[PDB]
Amino acid sequence: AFAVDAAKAYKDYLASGGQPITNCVKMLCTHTGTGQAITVTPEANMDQESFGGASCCLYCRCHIDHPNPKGFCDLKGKYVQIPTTCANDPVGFTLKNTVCTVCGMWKGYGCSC
Amino acid sequence: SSQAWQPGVAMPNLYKMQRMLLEKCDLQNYGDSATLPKGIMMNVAKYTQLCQYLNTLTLAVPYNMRVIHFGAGSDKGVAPGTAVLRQWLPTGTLLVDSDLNDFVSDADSTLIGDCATVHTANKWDLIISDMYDPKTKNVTKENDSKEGFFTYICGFIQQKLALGGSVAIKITEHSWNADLYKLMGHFAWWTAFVTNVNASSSEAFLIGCNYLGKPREQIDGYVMHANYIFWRNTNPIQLSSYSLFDMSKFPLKLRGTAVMSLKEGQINDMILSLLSKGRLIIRENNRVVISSDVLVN
Ligand SMILES: NC[C@@H](CC[C@H](N)C(=O)O)C[C@H]1O[C@@H](n2cnc3c(N)ncnc32)[C@H](O)[C@@H]1O
Ligand SMILES: [Zn+2]
Ligand SMILES: [Zn+2]
Repeated sequence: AFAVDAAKAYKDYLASGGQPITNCVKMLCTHTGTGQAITVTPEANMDQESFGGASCCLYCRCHIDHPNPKGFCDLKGKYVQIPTTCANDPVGFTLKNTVCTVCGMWKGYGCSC
Repeated sequence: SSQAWQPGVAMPNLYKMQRMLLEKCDLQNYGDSATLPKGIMMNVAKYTQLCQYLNTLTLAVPYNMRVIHFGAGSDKGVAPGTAVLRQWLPTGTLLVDSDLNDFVSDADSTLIGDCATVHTANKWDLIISDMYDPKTKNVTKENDSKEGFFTYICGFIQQKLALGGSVAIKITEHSWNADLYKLMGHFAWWTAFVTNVNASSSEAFLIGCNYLGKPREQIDGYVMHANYIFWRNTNPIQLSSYSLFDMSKFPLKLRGTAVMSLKEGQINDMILSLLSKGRLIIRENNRVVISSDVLVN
């Protein structure tokens, strides 16, 4: 009945004044893109930075299991768009926020639905 | 220096045709660092310019393209080069990477261990190797041809590279192989490419283009590396991050290159011609199977 929760562990770490996870891989792009949250190629707009999906995944970076029966990762293999203001902690952003299902944008960021 | 707006500089043909003695490589720009865009890694910038240059060559780009990347893991634990490759390569391109040390990758599959342990059933359209031995940084001797992963790469190219396929292999002054140079003569065209961001370094990517499976040209490996060093010594390259700022044309154009299965007796000058123009790939279309050998003790 015991499971290690990294999601809470990292969130509390940040609140403790902890230095966010670094060396996320930032991609060179046109920044003219659609601005969707998770895409097959970098989609960043002017307000976003495009990162490699795997490097922004807390579970990938910490070498631990993914929180789901299949153990599937929706980051690795893809590219994630982080708002330039939040770009200092890509791992924390993807962890804390959620992707809108219908319009594919970030909830609270760029989602007009 | 008009070369500053290019992704990098390729070794001029006239330098390839010389016969030179190997000297020490003393770069005018040695120690200097190019100014990268904000928050951009060296490996991302380096790989970007490599791909930007590869777009200018003739590369076979078939559907279900197969690309393998050796030495993709960094000391940070990530795979920056793999990320650029995945971006550059057409969507759906199967990308496998490998490294000696554990790392996190965006590739379809990742093998951890010495490259000599890596085995694949099928062949490959494109091979990329950033592999570098840190022990090479220690020079206890003259500079001679290096064994190790260089030995494996030459074997992997001859056996596992599909005809018409291409390779990009990272070399430096002290990290190089004579047979790899000789193997460049088995390609329709070849060059040593130096990225503008890394221009202060003796590093270059040996690029084979459109593998013909047989030598069209006879190349002395020791002489050619001496030629490369001579070129670098007599031609200072201005550090440039310029090409990184235009990504509009970056993605690799999908040419839908034909893939055929032919016996070696079925390959004529007509087929060899199609290969040299990057209009043909010769290999099996079967499923991709890879494995890494594990020593038990
Ligand atoms: N800084 C360069 C570095 C990463 C590349 C760059 N960071 C990148 O983005 O692709 C080169 C990589 O070569 C690997 N390597 C060296 N020798 C071997 C070997 N014999 N077998 C397998 N791997 C090897 C070594 O583990 C190192 O991670
Ligand atoms: Zn993950
Ligand atoms: Zn929405």
